[PDB]
Order: sequence, then C-alpha cells, then structure tokens
Amino acid sequence: NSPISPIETVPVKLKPGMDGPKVKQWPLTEEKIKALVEICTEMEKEGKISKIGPENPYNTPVFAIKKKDSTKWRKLVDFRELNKRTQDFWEVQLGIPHPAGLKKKKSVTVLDVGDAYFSVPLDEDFRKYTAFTIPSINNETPGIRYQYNVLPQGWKGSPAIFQSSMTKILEPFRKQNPDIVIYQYMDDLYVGSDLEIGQHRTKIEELRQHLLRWGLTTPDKKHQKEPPFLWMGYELHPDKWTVQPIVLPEKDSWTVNDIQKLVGKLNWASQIYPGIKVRQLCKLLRGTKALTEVIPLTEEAELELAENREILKEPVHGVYYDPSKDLIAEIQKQGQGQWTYQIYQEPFKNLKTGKYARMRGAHTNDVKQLTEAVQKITTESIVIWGKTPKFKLPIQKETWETWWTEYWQATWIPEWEFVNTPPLVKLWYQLEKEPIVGAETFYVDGAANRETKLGKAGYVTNRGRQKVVTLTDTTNQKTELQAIYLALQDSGLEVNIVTDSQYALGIIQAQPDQSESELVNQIIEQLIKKEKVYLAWVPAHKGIGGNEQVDKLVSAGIR
Amino acid sequence: ETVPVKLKPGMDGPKVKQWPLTEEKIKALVEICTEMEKEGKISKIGPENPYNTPVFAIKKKDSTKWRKLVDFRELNKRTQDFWEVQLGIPHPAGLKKKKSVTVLDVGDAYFSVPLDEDFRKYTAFTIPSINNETPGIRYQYNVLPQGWKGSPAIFQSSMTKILEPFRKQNPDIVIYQYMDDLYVGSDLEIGQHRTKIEELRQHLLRWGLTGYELHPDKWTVQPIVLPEKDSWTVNDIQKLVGKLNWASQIYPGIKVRQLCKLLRGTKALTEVIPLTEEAELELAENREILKEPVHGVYYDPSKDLIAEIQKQGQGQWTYQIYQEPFKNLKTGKYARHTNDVKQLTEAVQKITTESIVIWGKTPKFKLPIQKETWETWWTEYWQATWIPEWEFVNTPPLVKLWYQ
Ligand SMILES: N#Cc1cc(Cl)cc(Oc2cc(Cl)cc(OCC(=O)Nc3ccc(S(N)(=O)=O)cc3Cl)c2)c1
Repeated sequence: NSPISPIETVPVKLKPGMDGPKVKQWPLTEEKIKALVEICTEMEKEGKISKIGPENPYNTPVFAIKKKDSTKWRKLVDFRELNKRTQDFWEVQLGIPHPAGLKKKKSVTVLDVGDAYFSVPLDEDFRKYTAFTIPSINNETPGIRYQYNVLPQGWKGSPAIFQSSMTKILEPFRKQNPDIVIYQYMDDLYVGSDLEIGQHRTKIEELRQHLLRWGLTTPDKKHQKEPPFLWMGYELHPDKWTVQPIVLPEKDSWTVNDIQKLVGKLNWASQIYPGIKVRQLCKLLRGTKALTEVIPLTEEAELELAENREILKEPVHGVYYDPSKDLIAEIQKQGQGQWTYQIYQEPFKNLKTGKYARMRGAHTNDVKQLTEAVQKITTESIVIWGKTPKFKLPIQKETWETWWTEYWQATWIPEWEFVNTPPLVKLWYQLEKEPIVGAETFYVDGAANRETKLGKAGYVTNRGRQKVVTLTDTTNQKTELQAIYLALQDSGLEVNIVTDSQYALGIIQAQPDQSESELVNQIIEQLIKKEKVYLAWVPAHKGIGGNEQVDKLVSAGIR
Repeated sequence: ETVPVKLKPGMDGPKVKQWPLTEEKIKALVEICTEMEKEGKISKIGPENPYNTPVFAIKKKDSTKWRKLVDFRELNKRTQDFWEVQLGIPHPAGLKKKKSVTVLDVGDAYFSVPLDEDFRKYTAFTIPSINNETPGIRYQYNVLPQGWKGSPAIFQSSMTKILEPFRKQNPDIVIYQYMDDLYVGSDLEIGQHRTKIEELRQHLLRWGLTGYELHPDKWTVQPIVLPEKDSWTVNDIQKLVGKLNWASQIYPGIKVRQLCKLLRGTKALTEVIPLTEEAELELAENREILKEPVHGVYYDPSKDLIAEIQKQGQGQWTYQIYQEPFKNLKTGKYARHTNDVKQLTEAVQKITTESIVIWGKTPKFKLPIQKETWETWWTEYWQATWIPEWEFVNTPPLVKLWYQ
C-alpha cells in the first residue's frame, strides 16, 4: 500500500524513572480475534507492523469494534499507558491560521497527505514499547505479537514527529521556490502562488513529485478539492471568506444546552458579522439548573436574539489580506460595556470583525474599556498580520489626553484618530483639585461589627448638621461607601467630603461610570448631578476635627 | 572540555510560551539565526525537545542593527544553585563608591566557549511565524548563551585572565561582571577615565570581545518632602499629618500630636489657621529626620529585592527599593516624542542598573500598568541585555502623593 518515507528518524525516549507499558490483554471474542488477525496481517504486509517473540516484555491492550452501518472492523489500541510513559514533546502548533490573515493569491490548491502517520517511520529503539498482542481463543495458545514501525494513531508523539518530518521534507523545496506559500495544518498543505493556472498546476506537480520521492502521497488533479473549501468552520471562496451556514433554532422552550449552543454560534458568527450581541443571552446562563432544563427568555433577551436574526438575514463575507497596504481598525461602543470592531484595508471592505465585553475588574469607565479593547485588538493583529493597525476611535483627542495624563496607571494607544460615531466616549464627572470655598464640608464614616454583621453609616458637617443610618448585613467596606452616598444625598450642588477610607477614595478617584455594586452606581448618579465635588482623605484614630466626631457617632453600639 | 551543569533537583527545564512577534522582528531573527547557525553557535532541533524560552528583537542605544535577546528568566531560576552558590561571582562593595562607572557589553565573549552537551536542550527557543503559516523555526545553543546567568558563572576564570594585566596596573580600579556586562569604576578625572576604558577595550579586543557612563557617588536621596508655606489651611494640615502619618512606620520618631491638635471640632477645609509655635517644632524635627538615611535597614543577601514605581505625571516617576515592605533601601525619581510605556521602560532600566551597581542583583518590579499593554510594548524601547522580573499592580491613591 502506502509508502514509508525514507527520512531520518526522531529519537524518542521515555520519561526518566519509567519503563514501558506492561498491561494485560483482556480476553477477546472469536470474531474479534479473527477481524484483528485479518487487519494485522494486512498491515504487516505493508511494513506498518512486525512480528516479535514473547521475549519482548512490553504490552498494550488491543480491541476491535465493528461499525455504525458498514461491515468493516476497526483495530483500536489503548495507548493510555505508553502515553503516560513517553517523554513530552514540543507543543505541535500554537495557534491556527485565521482566514483574514490569508494573503490574497492568484491560485491555491489543497493537498491532503494520504495515510499520514503510517507513511512515516518510528525510532527503532522505540518500536519495542509499542508491543501489542492479539490473544488466542480463551487462554491456551500464546497470542500473536506485534510492534509498530510507523507512527501509531493515538500515540502521544505522532502529531509532533509527523509535523517535524514534513518540515524537514519541505525545506529544500521552499528554498528553490521562495515565492510560494505553503500552509502546514496537520496533515494538509495549502499552496498558493500569483501565477496563471499553467505553471501553477506544474509547480504543484513538481511539489507532489518532491513529496513522493519522500514517501508521501497526495491527490492528483481531479482528486484535489475545488473551492469553496469548507475548512475549520469557515468557507473559503477565491476572493472572499465567511463562516459556514449558521442557523439559529426556533423553539418554544430553550434549554441551557439550547442557549449554550446559541451563544457559541453567535460568538462564531461575530468574527465577520458586525453588531452581533450576546450579553442578554449570557446573563440567563448565570446560576443555571439542568442542561436539559428550560429557561424562559427574558424580554431584554428576546430583544437581543431578534436583533441578531436581522443581522444574519442576508449573508456577509470578508476579504483577504494585501500586505502592501495598512490595516485600519474602527471601534464602536454598542452599550452595556459592549464593544464592536471591524478591521479593513480599503474603506468598508472588512477583513474581519469582532466584539469586546470582558468586565476588567469591579468598577470601570468607558475610557478604560475603550483602551482595553485597543489592547485586545492590537494583540490579535500581531498574531494574524504581523503588525498593528491604525486606530479610529470614538473618543476626542482631548478627552483622551486629560485622562491618560491625570491617571495613576501607565497607558498607551498606538496611532489613532478621532471619528465622530455616537455614542462618543466621555468622562461624566471630574473631582476638584482644591476644596470648594463656601461649600459645606461633610465628614463621613462607617463602621460594622464583625459578628452581628451590623453597621452604622453617617456624617457630621461643619454647619452643625449630622446623621446616622443603621444597616443590617454589612461589612466595613459597604458602610464606608454608604456614608459617602448619604453625604451626597443631603449635600446639594457643591460639597467637600472627607473620608478615612482609602477603599472608597480609590474607587471614586478613578472616575468609575459603571459598577457591579448598586451602591457604587447610586454614588455615580449623585456625582454626575453635582456641580463641584471635592473629596479628601485623613487617617482614622488620630482625633481629627470632624473625623473624631463621626467615628464615635457611627461607633456607638458597633464598637 | 565542558564544565558540566546541574539543574536544581526534581525540578526541570523551562517551558515558557513564546510571544507573538511582528513581521520585522521575525525577519531580523531569521537573519541573525541563519548566521549563528552557519557559525555553529546554535542548531535546529527536533520535536523531541519539549523545552522553550521566549525570544525577542531589540535595538540598543544608537543602532540600526537588531539585536537578539532571549528571555532566560525561567532558566535562571531553575539554575539558581549552579550560577549563584557554586560558581558565584562576588559583588564588590567598592563599586558604588567610585566617581564614574562605565558599562561594557562583553556578551560576544561567550561564543568562544562550548556548552555541556547534556545542557544544550534546556536552551531551546522558537522563532514564530505569522498567522501560523508554518511551525516555528526551533533551535538550541551549542555555546554559552547571552542572558543566561550560567554563562558568566563559567566564563569567570577566563575573564580573570583577560583582566589580570590590567588589574595589576590599575589597582584602584573596580571591575565587576554581571551577566553580559562589565562594570568599571574609577576615581579618575573624566578624561583619564574614558582613557582607561579605551585602554581596557584593547585587552578585551585581543581576545575577541568588542560606552555607558554612570556616576554613583552623585546618586543622592529622595527625601519625603513636606511643603513650606505662609497661610496653612485645614486641608493642608490634613494632608500634612496624612503624609506624616505614613512617614512614621519607616521613619523612627516622626511625631504628629502638636500638628494634630491644630484641627479640633468640625470646621471647613478652606478655613485658614495660625500655626502655634509647638507645631513648628515638629515640622522641623520631622524635616531633619526626613532628609536622613533610615536606620535599621540593611541589605540581607538571602532575600529578594523589590521595586515599586509610581507615575507622578508630567513625565516624572518616583520609586523605592526595599526587601521588607517600608524598610527602604533606596528611593529616587526619574524624569524625562515620549509616551508612558517608553518612560516606564527607561526607569525600569535605570533602577535595575543602579540596583546592579549597589547590590549585585536585580529587583522584582511592581509595575503600575496592565499586563497586556506592557507585554505588547516593552520591547519597542528596551535596550538592556538582561530582563528583571516583574508583576503588575494598582498603585494606591496615596502612596503617589506621599512620595510626590
Ligand atoms: N488556513 C487555511 C487554509 C485552509 C485551506 Cl482548506 C486552504 C487554504 O488555502 C489558501 C492558501 C492561501 Cl496562501 C490563501 C488562501 O485564501 C485567500 C485566497 O487568495 N484564496 C484563493 C485564491 C484562488 C483560489 S482558486 N482560483 O485557485 O480556486 C482559491 C482561493 Cl481560496 C487560501 C488555507
């Protein structure tokens, strides 16, 4: 059958401290023993396997299952033990090609290698550990005994050694063809060039030939596939690409399983369809009952799915990559910490799209998210094109300059331009640098008892005003924020506030505009309403003016 | 003959992911590596080598040739016993006292010497490809690599010979080898100094190996600075005891009660208050304690060094090096087309090299910046041949002002 490449071999080893497998062969039925015997004699005839005596002490279980439908049997080898004794290999690949990173080529053809692993040899002093045994009828007769010479399916080193071996082989043909692209994915090669069918079909032939000198068989013209190549979830036409048909289930009652699948699908649709949204849908998942359990659709969720349906009416495709031009990336704020993007080279002809949501932390604002997204996209660009894009962002250069400049954390965005695409990104309130002459100073504090979990929150001001609220299942942190809220409720358009909580100071000082906490959001509306707010910090328990006074106020009964 | 190297027991080789590189850096590394392959310095390697160590391309102060820079942070940790307590290179305490220190790249030296064959495997690295077109190009070292602390560990005894004549003739000169660099300090006038270094590059030159001027005596304090003013405000006092409050805990004797008493009852922050004489006795006392070295704090060699850095805006950055939190070994500022990441890069390098001159080890940096940003951008500006260790933090609100 299936030639076994002349190439050199890869010296495999076993893990330090470990010898090969020695696992007992389970007794098999007669039909199974027979089927196995037919299979093993055929593979032996082809050089794939070899007889050995019982002097070799190693053994690995064999099985044979028939088939859902047809009448041909398969041999199965349980390589669990050998795998757990084989050295670790290098991570085969780290990332799969993205269609949008595919250089636009005049012609490309797909070459899958036939019987990949079986066409490549195995290190000689390793064959011995691949020993397996067809057993006899019951016990009696010693079983028939074999060991691999090629790369076994299901053994840990096969994908790596195959990939290595195909690298070695491709080397010299690359050399004398530096202008031909050969993608290596698993046991496929994808080949493209910028030449007229003519010398294309020839060059490919010359490749096919070069491979065969090396024991690797590939389809001829007529057997090689025609475009659209349906690959890895994608559709790959000669001048565009897209994801394969997505079809969203219409059902009376959605199970958790039904929703997980949907999100997967919509997620997958997001890399070329813009505007795709998934948050109303994911929320449903939080907490969840059975996989087979029906979750009723939220109204907001009905609203998400419907909008998505309208996007998916009418296909969208994406284009390929031209390295002589720049990449442009445009980002739009879609809403609930939701962000959406498009990369293109020539205006509005997109290479791909995406979204960004990922809540980075507990409290944030849009400028921070906007810049998180730029980070995420920059990285994705290096991986795919090997260079970063020119950004176009819905944030004014000034908003940006204020914020980076005054913020404690270091920040940087590549090359960017403003673009006037609402909603624009903005900061919704600034704190003062200096106290507000002729505004009331509130001194705020909060305290909670570590057992009862009870707390008090209040203030005393410099105009004799005072207050103390009680709260029932709190923590110190919650009480301190509560205090600040109070102070903002009864304060009117310009307050100075003084706190001893570095905690709240931190939160507020970063100009949050969204939070996981209802309390922090309450605080946000106050602050937005205000005209001038100044906020300042003192240490606690050092009798200080207003502070000593609220401290005892909110202490009474708590500590 | 090769000095055989042992791993720190039970534990074994580095398996660090490789970062995505841009096309230009990939090309530059392909070039560089093809060349050192032709010279026998590295060799393509097989699937059966499961180790990996990231690799990048940098520039280096004035130059238009890319340099290769291999991150051996992992490897160095897994070999700490070999290079540190077995072939250790003693740090001379005199080095920080010299009027000038010059730093010289001695890294091309290591390519003379071959690497113990049973260690080569631990040095594996990968040049990635774009969009995953092809498998990375893998390689390992046949010789002492730049950036691995074992290299100067081993090379130590040849380095002593290279320098013996020159040490004999300038006995008041300190030469210290740290990783890929030589540190050379003298008390000479700046002309005679640059001359002695010129002269030292000929000794080096005669043996293969083929700059940077520091002034360590002129490295002085960053005193926690309190203001001087007429008309002190409630706020200013609050701020004052604030800053003062925190200065005690490291500074022994800082007192606030007098200052503190000033503010009593519940009054407006803008209200101006008069500063009673007893209060000024603290300011002063504090002021002087505040300009001095700590007292109590000593380098312990067995402990790690930490460095924290804060963004003060308008291009300046403060920092502190310590081993026990608060127990400050050193504090400083750094000031500056220059963005944040560029700046943060310059400072990290500058603190690291000081830290190298003073203690002969580099700090773990707490970096006020998002991982990803830093990781994507740090090499655009990096120029050193070593890499310190770092983690990512969220600068406290107050720590900023207190070191302001
Ligand atoms: N990963 C992956 C992957 C997976 C598979 Cl199955 C195939 C594959 O081949 C490639 C390889 C390259 Cl170098 C570019 C590319 O796409 C852009 C392009 O120019 N295509 C393109 C151009 C002409 C034709 S024609 N007229 O020859 O039919 C067909 C096509 Cl697809 C597609 C890549």
